[PDB]
Amino acid sequence: MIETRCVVNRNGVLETTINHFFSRSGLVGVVNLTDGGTDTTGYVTWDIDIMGFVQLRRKCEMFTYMRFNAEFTFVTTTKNGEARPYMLQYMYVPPGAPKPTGRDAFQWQTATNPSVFVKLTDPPAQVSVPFMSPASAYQWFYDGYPTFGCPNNMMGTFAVRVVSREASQLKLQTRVYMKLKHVRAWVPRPIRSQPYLLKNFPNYDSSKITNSARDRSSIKQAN
Amino acid sequence: MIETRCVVNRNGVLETTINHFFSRSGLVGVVNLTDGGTDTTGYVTWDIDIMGFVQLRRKCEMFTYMRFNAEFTFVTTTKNGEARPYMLQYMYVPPGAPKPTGRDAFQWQTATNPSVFVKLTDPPAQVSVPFMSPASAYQWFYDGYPTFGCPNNMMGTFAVRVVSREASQLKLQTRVYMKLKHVRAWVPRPIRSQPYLLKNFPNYDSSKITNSARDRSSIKQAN
Amino acid sequence: AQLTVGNSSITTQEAANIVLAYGEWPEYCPDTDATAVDKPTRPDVSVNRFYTLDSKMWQENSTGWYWKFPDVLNKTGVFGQNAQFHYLYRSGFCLHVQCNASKFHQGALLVAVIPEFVIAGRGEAPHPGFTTTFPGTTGATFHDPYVLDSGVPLSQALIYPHQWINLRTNNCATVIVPYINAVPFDSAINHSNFGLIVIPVSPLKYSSGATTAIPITITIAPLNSEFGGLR
Amino acid sequence: GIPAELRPGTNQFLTTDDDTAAPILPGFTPTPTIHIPGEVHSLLELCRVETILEVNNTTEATGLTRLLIPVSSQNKADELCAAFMVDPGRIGPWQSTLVGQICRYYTQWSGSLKVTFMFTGSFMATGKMLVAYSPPGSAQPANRETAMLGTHVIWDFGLQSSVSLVIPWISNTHNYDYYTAGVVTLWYQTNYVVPPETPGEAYIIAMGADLYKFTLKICKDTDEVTQ
Amino acid sequence: GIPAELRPGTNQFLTTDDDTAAPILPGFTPTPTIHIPGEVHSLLELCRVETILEVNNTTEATGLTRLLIPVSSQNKADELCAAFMVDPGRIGPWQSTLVGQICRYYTQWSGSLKVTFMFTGSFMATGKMLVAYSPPGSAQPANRETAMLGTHVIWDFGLQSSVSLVIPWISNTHNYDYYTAGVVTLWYQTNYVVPPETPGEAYIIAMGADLYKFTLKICKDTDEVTQ
Amino acid sequence: GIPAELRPGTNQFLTTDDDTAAPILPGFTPTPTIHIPGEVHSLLELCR
Repeated sequence: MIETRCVVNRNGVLETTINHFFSRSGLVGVVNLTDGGTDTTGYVTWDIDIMGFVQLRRKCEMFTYMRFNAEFTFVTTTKNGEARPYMLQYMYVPPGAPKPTGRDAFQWQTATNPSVFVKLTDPPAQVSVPFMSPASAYQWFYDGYPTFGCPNNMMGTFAVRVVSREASQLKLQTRVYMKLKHVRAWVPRPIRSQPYLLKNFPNYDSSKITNSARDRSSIKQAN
Repeated sequence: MIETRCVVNRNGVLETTINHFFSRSGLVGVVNLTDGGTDTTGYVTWDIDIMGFVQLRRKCEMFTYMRFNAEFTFVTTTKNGEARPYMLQYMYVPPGAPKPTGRDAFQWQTATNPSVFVKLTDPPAQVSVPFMSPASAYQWFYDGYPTFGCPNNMMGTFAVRVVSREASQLKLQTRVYMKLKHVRAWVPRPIRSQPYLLKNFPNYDSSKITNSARDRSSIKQAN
Repeated sequence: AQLTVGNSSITTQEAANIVLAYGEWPEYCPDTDATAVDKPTRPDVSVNRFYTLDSKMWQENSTGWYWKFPDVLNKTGVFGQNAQFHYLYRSGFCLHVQCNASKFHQGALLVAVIPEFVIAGRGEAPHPGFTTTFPGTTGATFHDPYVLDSGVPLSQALIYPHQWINLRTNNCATVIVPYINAVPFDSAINHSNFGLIVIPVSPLKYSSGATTAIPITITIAPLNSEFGGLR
Repeated sequence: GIPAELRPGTNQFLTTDDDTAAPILPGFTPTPTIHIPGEVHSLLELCRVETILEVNNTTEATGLTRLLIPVSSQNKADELCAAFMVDPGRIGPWQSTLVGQICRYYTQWSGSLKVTFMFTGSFMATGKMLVAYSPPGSAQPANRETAMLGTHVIWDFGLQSSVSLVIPWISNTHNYDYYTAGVVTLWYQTNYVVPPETPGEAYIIAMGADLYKFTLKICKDTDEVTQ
Repeated sequence: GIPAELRPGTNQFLTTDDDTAAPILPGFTPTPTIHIPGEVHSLLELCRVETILEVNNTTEATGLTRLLIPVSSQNKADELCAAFMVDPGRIGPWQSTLVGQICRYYTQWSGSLKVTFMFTGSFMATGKMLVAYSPPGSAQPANRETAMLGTHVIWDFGLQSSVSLVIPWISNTHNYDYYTAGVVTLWYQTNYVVPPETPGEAYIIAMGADLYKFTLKICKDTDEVTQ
Repeated sequence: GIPAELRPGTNQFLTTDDDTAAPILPGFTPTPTIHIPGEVHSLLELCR
């Protein structure tokens, strides 16, 4: 970097608020759609999960409880990336609803699953999902037995396909971007100092435990 | 699913209203347009009918009388689905008007049939159709002899063609989406427990009758 | 001072110094839809009183202990009876932790309350059994205190309602914990709301001839309990 | 003109979006409205109408006989007659009601219910029954004594011909089965008593409904319709 | 219609842009909010909670023993015990605090800090320590005399069991290392004094926190998480 | 929605045009200003 001096003044206080700290839309997943006729499925489903990537996972595990609305954006391109006018369908499947079993399956025509049709040459589609939980908040720490299927606090699922009668040979990936909005948070936690072993559970390697601070020669010498 | 708990609070009352229960635009039909010169017709007509699919058919047969405005949306793609700039024409034919007899036939130029011209690379076209009946409501239960042609309560018909001098070899399907608006409903009915044999009539198989509840071992044991 | 609640009386000093968890007192629930139909039970006669566990023996080699609530009280007295059945449950607590030690003993204990405290697997996916989630009245001992067995630094445990017990200054600590949940009522049997933790940060030290083990006594007083329809 | 910037969401069709569509036939005035009786403003109006539970669902009953709860004079006092879950949204004998059918259009419900028993005997027949409700989380009662130790009604159908039992609260959140049920049972307090020359067999009819406290959320489509 | 002109920025997706997205599920009312205690409106609330510095970081300490500052009766008066930088955002023994972890999410910080020393001995042990702060731009003090010629505290842990030292101002602007540090040291004013039959060894615990004057800017992502 | 008509000048970038650009880093407050002596409001100050 550069610009080495002393800052005698207070900084702006607005950047440290919880609602600004969880803002800034970012990439929550990558899924891949090959429409190959019968040798390939021809659609994708993506369950809505915040913890899939550990960067934002670490920032939600700072708190016990959170409440928010989500805003999604789908950036979709084809292999090399050159785009052609193909219609697509992003269907949202509410919690407690059956997901598509196949490309032409009847679930795609269910009206209670809200959909959006947009051509692949158009600007990326945006969608706003409300607060979906039956409790007053989402909690990724629940001491007890939740069981019942996959991540905790099921928000829903998106499914994507191409809209055509005959399968168009086309290879797609849809990047999903999520921006949390109107975020409230309760009961803060300590930040995890250990590597994550697996999703949905806070497992850690017992044999190898990393220490929170790095090491120095002696305790009586700072530098 | 997931999230297993007890809900101690009243839910939102807004989702159970009649007007919200019949909202949510959905697929009312699929028709297919091949412009083949003289070996193929080269246009399509779709009569406006709600009962064509049994999902929404079952929800209109909950009531005796209904009143509403319709909003239609045409999602049209070509075979594999890649789109090219071809103009199309969706003509609406009011109740009591002659329908197109062919692709170039004079009915397409009648002005009292309102039309919309849109290229196949454009976003899908939307149209709002008012309440069309000579009575104060539509009724799909009429005890008596209606006769007179096809479904009851004729709303109209849509016809689609391609706008060109020479037939362009092109194979189209137009998905029609309908959203009911300002819905009023009267005199509620019981919900049908039997399979539908045919459209326009509430026939049921007399030999095989399905029972409204499934079966258990004994009456003295719940689980 | 002597605190007398029901048929139980404990000896303890009178000090206005306590720790309110997060700064709020236990409260009865704001009126809900379900309990407007059936008015919930708010017992205090023999139900809300001091319960005192079997005391724990802190020795030079120890790791430290935790408890899960409501669980620790699920088989006790007339609270565990009401804890059984009654598919709806709500309550706060008053927790007093004591240590009997001579002036010649040295050491310190970190004492904290963790909401939704989840012990994890030390492995694969070894889902921890009902022993770590529901240790019962006795409680459990930590394996790796440094990570709390949650994968989390014990250094940062101080954003939880907490009090130190330093055998130099104070031998006791008291934490008032309200009901903390994302829903007004919950099941006391299948869900533990929070947990209590006593970890020696500075180990116990004494010179030969002193008692080699120091007892830690727990006392639990429920506050503003509510119970639901009877299973 | 006025400078503008197109934005994500341009040129997309969202099916739930509320927006304006161009009128295709302007200057057309529809038929004026008149007053038709029986207008319905909510599905909750249709939940609150008590309809017949089919408690007899069995491979041995065919016609209207599945709507009838048998009560005879051969049975002995203290023993059970009928038992059924309270689950309007599950598969069982709530599937014949309207609550049962409407719940299939929603993912979550909650509120209170009402269950009515109606005795059709001869005028001169007499006896008592025990109408009891075991809340969720417990198996159905084993005998009459443990049914009597909980919410219940003693109904003498010589005096009173019909009895209602309000169920205080029920909920289904939602393939682990999240609804832990709770059961209504029927016991013989007495034996059904009959004078000379009158049948000695009667039937109970069961009905069920939602109280005004009942609500529904998260729309979906029914599992009954296949297509 | 209304004449308009599209403009640079049309049809682009900026990830930080605050704009409206179409509701995909209108007419849906979420679950009403209730009062959950311990709501957090700022990360600055989490900086001000004093948490344990790990001053003993060494290859020779493993467990909780890295959180302990050793003090024994073998050491002689006037000589140093422990020394550590004041740098919540650098690699060292601020990395176990919350200030340490939150600073990793921001490029610039500044404000004042607080460092608390807590003595756990026997009740009857006694002595003095010198808690001193050398500001940035100077090496740590060489002896006690030059530590005493600057900001410091004489802390007798026979009388007082815990002592706090406010650091007046610290800043990190920001791979030349722009932060010139400044150091806290611990000296033996006296020798640790012990009566008969009591251990003669104790431990100091160190804690650190931000005063209300502390602030942060220019968001980023932590170097700890790898993925 | 609201009916509109695109017009000549659509989708063009004029370099002197005064228009709004989207903030790429909102919620960021720059360093507060202080008083620095010798501020210049015109080139005519430098001609004289």
